[PDB]
Amino acid sequence: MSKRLPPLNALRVFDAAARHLSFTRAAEELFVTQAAVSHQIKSLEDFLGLKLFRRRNRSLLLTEEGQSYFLDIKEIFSQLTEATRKLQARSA
DNA sequence: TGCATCCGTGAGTCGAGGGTAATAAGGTATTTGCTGGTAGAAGCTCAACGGACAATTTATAATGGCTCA
Repeated sequence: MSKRLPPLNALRVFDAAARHLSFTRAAEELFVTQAAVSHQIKSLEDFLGLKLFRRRNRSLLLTEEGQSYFLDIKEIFSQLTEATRKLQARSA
């Protein structure tokens, strides 16, 4: 069974969506456009089947459907960036 | 002109078992000839690496809606 992992892009914008509280401001930190955020939520939804946020006026709140899947994203990028540091540091 | 004398001929499809034997010497030395064995060519063959192209992703461009005070 081929292990269909989540896309390499939807995960990082998902962490900055909660911190920045705004989707437009979530794109300036990742030097991308705001339209790229909505492109990747659907592809990752194929595995989840749960909606990631609940709409609020001029605000972004947390829903339990996507909340379970927040807790298994923020540690992936932490260690891989650490991983980049280790080879780079030992190379020097 | 008569005499032995020699030389081919004398059917054919079919079946079954189907092949045997009187006998003969030992040396020497030299020479030839093959046969596996073991090393060289040589001849692949699987396993890693370098250099163009296209199905698939992504992000970039708008576009048109869903929301409170």
